[PDB]
Amino acid sequence: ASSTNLKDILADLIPKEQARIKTFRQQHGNTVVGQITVDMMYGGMRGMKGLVYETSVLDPDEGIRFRGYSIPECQKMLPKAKGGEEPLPEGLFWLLVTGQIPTEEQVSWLSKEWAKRAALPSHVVTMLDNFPTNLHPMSQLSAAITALNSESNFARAYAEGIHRTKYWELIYEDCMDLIAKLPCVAAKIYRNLYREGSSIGAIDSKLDWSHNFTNMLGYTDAQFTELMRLYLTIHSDHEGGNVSAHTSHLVGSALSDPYLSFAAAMNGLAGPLHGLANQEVLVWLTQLQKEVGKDVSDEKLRDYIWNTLNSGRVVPGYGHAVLRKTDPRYTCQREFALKHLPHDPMFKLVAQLYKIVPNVLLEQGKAKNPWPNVDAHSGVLLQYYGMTEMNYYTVLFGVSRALGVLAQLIWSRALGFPLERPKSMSTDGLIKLVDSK
Amino acid sequence: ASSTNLKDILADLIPKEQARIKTFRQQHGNTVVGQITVDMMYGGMRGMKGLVYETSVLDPDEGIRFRGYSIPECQKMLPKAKGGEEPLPEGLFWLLVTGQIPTEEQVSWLSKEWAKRAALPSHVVTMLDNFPTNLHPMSQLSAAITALNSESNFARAYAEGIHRTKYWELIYEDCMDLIAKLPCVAAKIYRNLYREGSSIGAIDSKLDWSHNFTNMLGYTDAQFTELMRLYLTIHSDHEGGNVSAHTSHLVGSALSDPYLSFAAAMNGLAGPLHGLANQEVLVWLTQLQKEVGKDVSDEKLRDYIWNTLNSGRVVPGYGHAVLRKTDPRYTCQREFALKHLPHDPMFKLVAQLYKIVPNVLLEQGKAKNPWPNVDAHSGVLLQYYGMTEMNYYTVLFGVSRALGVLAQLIWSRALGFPLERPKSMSTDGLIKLVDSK
Ligand SMILES: [Cl-]
Ligand SMILES: [Cl-]
Repeated sequence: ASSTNLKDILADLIPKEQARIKTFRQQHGNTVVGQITVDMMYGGMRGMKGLVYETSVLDPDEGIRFRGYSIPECQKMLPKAKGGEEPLPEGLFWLLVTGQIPTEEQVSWLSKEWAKRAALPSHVVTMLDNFPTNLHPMSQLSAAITALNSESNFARAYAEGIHRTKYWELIYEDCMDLIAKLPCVAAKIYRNLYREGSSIGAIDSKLDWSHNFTNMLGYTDAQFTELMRLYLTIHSDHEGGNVSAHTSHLVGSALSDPYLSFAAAMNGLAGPLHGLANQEVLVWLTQLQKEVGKDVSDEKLRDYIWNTLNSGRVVPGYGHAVLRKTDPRYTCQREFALKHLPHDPMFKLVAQLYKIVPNVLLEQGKAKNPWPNVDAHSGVLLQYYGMTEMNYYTVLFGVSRALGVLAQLIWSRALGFPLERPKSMSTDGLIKLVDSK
Repeated sequence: ASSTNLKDILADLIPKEQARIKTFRQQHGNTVVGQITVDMMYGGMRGMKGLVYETSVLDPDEGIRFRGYSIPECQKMLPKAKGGEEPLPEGLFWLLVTGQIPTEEQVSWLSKEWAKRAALPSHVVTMLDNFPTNLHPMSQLSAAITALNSESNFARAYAEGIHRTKYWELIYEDCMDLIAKLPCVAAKIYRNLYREGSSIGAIDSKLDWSHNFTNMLGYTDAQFTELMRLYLTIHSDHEGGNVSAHTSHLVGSALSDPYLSFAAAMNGLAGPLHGLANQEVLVWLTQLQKEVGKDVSDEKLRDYIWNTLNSGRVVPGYGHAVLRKTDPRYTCQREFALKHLPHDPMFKLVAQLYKIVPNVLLEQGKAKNPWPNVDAHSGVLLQYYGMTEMNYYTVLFGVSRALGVLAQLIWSRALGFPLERPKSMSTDGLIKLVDSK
């Protein structure tokens, strides 16, 4: 079929993957991987191996891996814009879908595809323009994505009857269309809330996805576009157990189309326990710089931190239960800042905390692995380029996370994963059960 | 505090329930209730005891129970409208929230409360009126519910900081407000799609929820209002493992407010594997009546069915894996039809299938428990009163299911249930794992 066509490459991979899972399940489907306890059921399935998600896996020693590749390896190998040095999100998506590193010519193809499919129907433009400024940007995003399901071709084809084995084909189309549209929707929200409802302008079919997005947002700094490339790539996926991904997976399994699956996933991302870490850190940093001042000594910063731990408070963005070192997504952003904004005062604070915090967390003993995550670094970077509207920052996370959750959604359907339908129990039934047990 | 105030009654129950779970978990939290196998992970958690959901439990011998009470018992004991004989959904909600059967005076209070809170902001009315007729009614519903989260008082209070132990209080308020609003939203959708965008009119504060809903829909038959009461009560809840309920539970656990949780749940309900059983049956019945005609003999119907099973097809609405008898939600609707529309031709067919199908399924041996479910009866009833717009039927299911999923959501938050966050694995990691295992 095609070297550069993603869909031809996918069609060739899928049957070989079906056959490999079938023979694995034939010898080991009955193999016990864990026990369920009462505490796990009350505890939000904490520590329960419950689903198969193919695109990304956490390595406790190396950080999140994308189809086997660590972040450093991705930065190295994935194609960059011309004149750029940050990896294009297009190439990340290719890798997640195929397991393979795309050539420059495959990535260039994918940029064009996304530009060609980027169109919004008039009812969605009209809806966005009529929303009030007190409707949160993530609610605006989800509702507009729900309203685009009028454009789903899977929804249409399923109603006309199609064979199970062919679902993935139209799923693939709808996912490609949704990704293409996302930056248009997100930029209309940004401009309507924060730039007096000015026009997002036109798509340029020779640019990459991120560049079209930053144009439509109204930004002109070439290095902001480089930041956006990096940012969208590194927030793209993080296993399937997080609420945004699991929500897409669960709604997807009912054969709701990608529009509906993704909007549902954005409603979970909007939750304060999933979507707000970047903002929480930036607010704390802001408070901190006010308290201690602009050229604080290492000693005086260390005191502040100790005073804070010995007050039952925590340092946001620091500490993990599993990963044994600094998140490499934190390190990526560090290096960017060292090249492009090393003299910024809020970055200097973020760098100074990186020097000092980890050791203070050890003196306290408590926190197991006292290293920072991706959210400890992202706000100060956005802020520097003038993207200061913190309520909006979860929208960017969402546009990124689409790449991961939709790449998986194609494979959930290719492999014929069934409806997700665990069994619930009430407190009374558990009590009855452990007494008969 | 109050006899008739639901919130005072709830406040008194919650600490006693907290203490009972804490002491149960203290002696049995480590008690193993199941094993996880490879097949369960590929199989959408099939047969995995994974969450605690308090409001409803399936009895394999008696059907779904609401806080311990079977459906027959509910019909008996729950208050009816004056002059009516079908249970008010208000009393069902009371039972789900409290575990207790409300008095007539408590139900009357709850009717008034819901009328008092029923208001839509102008941006939502404007949004609904501008949607095109090709946007599916469930997409319209979800997007309008997402857009109402501007009215969430939990969202507001959480941002201002509130104590964990007090979440349930504002959750309760938002749930009460959402239930109050649901019929307004749903009736605007109905009228805009199917009655030329005519007005839904005003709420009457002396009527019950269902009566206000059927008024706003444009219906005037007193027996349609009785049907609506029954329908909304019996579709209200069915454990937590179904996609709509589990989706609300999962999004909820991130501390997304009820608006966002419920809209996400409607995106899962809209999936063809969850939300379309009523319609599938009615379409099949329609085809059947055309094939065999209006006064078909028992013999000729039996032949048709056999010809259909011996052709690798199935009879929709019949057969269960667990419940060992006819769904009592099917039986409820049967009796209604016997009193109010026993001479309707499509009901006669539905009754004739009930006489004949179960035995033909046994001759085939195959289907384990050859009895009908709630979805085998609901369409012909809607159809009879002139509610013929099949795309809309999932909206009614949604308005009903709110009662169940929101009653639980209050208790998820009262009891401090954490984030839901199972662990995912890729095919490669499972392979690696069973080889080290
Ligand atoms: Cl995440
Ligand atoms: Cl259900």
